[PDB]
Amino acid sequence: ELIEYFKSQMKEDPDMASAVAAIRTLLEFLKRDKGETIQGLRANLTSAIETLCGVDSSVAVSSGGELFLRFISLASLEYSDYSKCKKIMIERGELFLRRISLSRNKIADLCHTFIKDGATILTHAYSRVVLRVLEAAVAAKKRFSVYVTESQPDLSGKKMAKALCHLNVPVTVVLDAAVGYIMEKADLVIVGAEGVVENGGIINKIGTNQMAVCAKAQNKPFYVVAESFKFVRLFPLNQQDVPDKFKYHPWVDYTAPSLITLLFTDLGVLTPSAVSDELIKLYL
Amino acid sequence: VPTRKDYGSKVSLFSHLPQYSRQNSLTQFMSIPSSVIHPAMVRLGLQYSQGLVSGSNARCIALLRALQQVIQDYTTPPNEELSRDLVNKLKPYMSFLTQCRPLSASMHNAIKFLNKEITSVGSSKREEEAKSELRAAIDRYVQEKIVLAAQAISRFAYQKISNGDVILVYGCSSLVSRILQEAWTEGRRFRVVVVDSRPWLEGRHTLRSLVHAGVPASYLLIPAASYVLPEVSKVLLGAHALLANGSVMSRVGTAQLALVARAHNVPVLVCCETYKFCERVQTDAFVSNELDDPDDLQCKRGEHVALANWQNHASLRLLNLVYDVTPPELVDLVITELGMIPCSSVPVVLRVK
Amino acid sequence: MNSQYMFDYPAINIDVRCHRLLSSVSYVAYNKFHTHDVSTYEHCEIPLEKLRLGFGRRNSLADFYSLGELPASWGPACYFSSVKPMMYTFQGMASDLSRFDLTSFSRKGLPNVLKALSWPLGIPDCEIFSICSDRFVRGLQTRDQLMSYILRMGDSHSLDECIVQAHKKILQEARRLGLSDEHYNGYDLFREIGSLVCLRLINAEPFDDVRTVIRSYR
Repeated sequence: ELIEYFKSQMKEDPDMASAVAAIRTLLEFLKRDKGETIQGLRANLTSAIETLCGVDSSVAVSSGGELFLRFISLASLEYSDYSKCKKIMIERGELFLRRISLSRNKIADLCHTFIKDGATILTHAYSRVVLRVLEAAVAAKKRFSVYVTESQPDLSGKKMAKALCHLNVPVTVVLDAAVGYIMEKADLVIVGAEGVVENGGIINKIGTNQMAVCAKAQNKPFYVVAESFKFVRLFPLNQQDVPDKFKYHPWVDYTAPSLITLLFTDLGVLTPSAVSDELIKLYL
Repeated sequence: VPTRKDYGSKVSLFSHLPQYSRQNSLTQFMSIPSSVIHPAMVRLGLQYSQGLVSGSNARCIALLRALQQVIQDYTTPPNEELSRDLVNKLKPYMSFLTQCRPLSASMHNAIKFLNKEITSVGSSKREEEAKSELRAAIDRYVQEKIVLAAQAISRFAYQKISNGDVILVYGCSSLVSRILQEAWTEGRRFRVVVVDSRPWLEGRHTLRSLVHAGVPASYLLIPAASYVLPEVSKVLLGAHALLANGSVMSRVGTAQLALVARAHNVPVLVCCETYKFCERVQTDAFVSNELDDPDDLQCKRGEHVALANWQNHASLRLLNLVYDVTPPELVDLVITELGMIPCSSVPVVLRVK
Repeated sequence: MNSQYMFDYPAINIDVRCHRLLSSVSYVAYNKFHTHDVSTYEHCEIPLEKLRLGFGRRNSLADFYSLGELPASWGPACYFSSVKPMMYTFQGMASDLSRFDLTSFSRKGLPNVLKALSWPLGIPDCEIFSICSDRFVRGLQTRDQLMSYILRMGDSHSLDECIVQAHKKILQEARRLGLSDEHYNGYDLFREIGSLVCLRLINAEPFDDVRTVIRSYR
């Protein structure tokens, strides 16, 4: 209907993530909902999340939808009036949006310390989180070089290099097949994530997993920068266990937590063993 | 009650673990009407020592039934309070059951829960109501910690089984067999590969249960497992206990199977309930284990037995391990009534409850 | 896991003296992260114990329960229904017939159309006109009546299977009356029940204010 129009118009901010826009659309449609019962609202918003992930096939949209449903259930467990409960839901959603829209800056502030002077950083594709981290690092009078792969499916590496050149940072574009070649000249690898699975692994661009192995074979540190709304309760046993709704040439793949050193979220610097703890404490 | 002394010569590495015999029994040193121990308690101890009850859930359920009967047939003496009297009375029973056979993790957790329940009984409340409350608490524990937990684990594991899969199981586990039968009943079409090992050969308990359900099953011994793994899709293993460090304590042929499965890129799945989680840790299969009857290793091969008189050789000693410890790096996930968690989430579940 | 959360559990209480009249369903406060999936038809939560959960949006409910599944939510209360919304034929007469009791039909002394008012149950009943009335806003305080009406014509214990069997009976009645199946989706089962009962009433009317309202359509 018109929910897709609003969701696609909310993505006029180039810095706004897809999951953030989906959550904003869900909150707007919860505000404008004329329902008088909690079950009808839950069902309508569930079908709306279904439509949203039908429009955008990213894992972040599904993660945000599940987080919104869990927040709805948590707010409904308390008051049980659906009027005062609705006001509480509205104010809590406002506060949650205001707190989650500034998580990238906090991630950058807490992650930019791990970058030394004169080190070499390896990135896979274009991501706003790595860009903000590198900007916060170069703002602290740090000097380093950046290697970025081209990400052949959609040339996001050239876009990342063009965005980094405006920051006066030496950047070099390498091919996807030359990952194992420049791995010895890189001091650390920093990648983003589209979704963090239960065990601790990530779900990212197709050329990420093969880069986490080549780093593990050389004891290179491998850091993942991702927000908190990307925590999804999924457990892929292998590359085939990933749902086809997210992969569709595959557009995404899974990386095991044993190849990940640290995660930098708005909750802080965590190990791959903390995502499962957070998901269990949330009772999603 | 006298102590059960060790039979045979023990290994220099397992010198701190008691080794008993199946023929040895303490009943010959007790009364026919039991005086110090309860009749249900000595019956349970004899059934444990003779090997009639060996399954983890089965052993724990039998222990809880015996405890229910003991609490029912127990009356408090004057000047005494039930809260302390019952706990102080149950200690010799547990020590005798341990001397019969080393207690498992489920039995330890059940004993701890029962002690916590008996200590929590009020002082001014009556006894005729306290015994009924304890019986109802034990019944609710059995209902919500074993049955509903197994149902939830089967429901969580059903979504991980696909059509055309080749599942590999080991030994005899109630949860694994229940999951396989429920998955076959729901509509999943696959085949199972049953792996067995000497001397118990309890894998046949699962095989004959999968044929009666109509599931295509294969049978082979453990040393040939590396031959069948290239065609295996997933490995379902049962666990007796999940240690606080993430290690999995199970049958002696579990860690080896998980190690060989890693070399063939086969995901290893472990199934266990949250009531078997232990706060203790363990780094190897040497600090704590169980030494079974060494006479079980004697096999009838041809027309003579090579180990018929192994005790005559002073340097010859037989080793019969029952348990094994698998490190967390060889386990992919654990299916509990809370869902599918990583092998690093064991303390979290221990901290929530 | 999030699709398993509930808000009110339908306490299926099927006592057996007469299954067509005194079988009732009352909702109690039970969130408790229910084990099975939950389906919401019209503000009513049903646990998918026998059937499974299905995704996507299809034409009718038969398209869902032919594979052995049920949609997450479908009906007039959903903004994005899993089934295609459709209007109906004789809702006006079923609403205008909401002022008479069944004693008004039995005092007339004819059993011809009283037969026609026995399709969904077999016992002479007319509460479908009270359900399909204009005043009857489908919100709270009305789940019990609808669920009891569904259970009374379901011949089962699992509410989802009773819903499926009621829809199958609706389709069988439409086929027996020579009507189409595309005119009867799974969108609003009560309105289709009322339309079928009113059509049978119109068909049986010539064998006889009530007569005027019945013959007002031809």
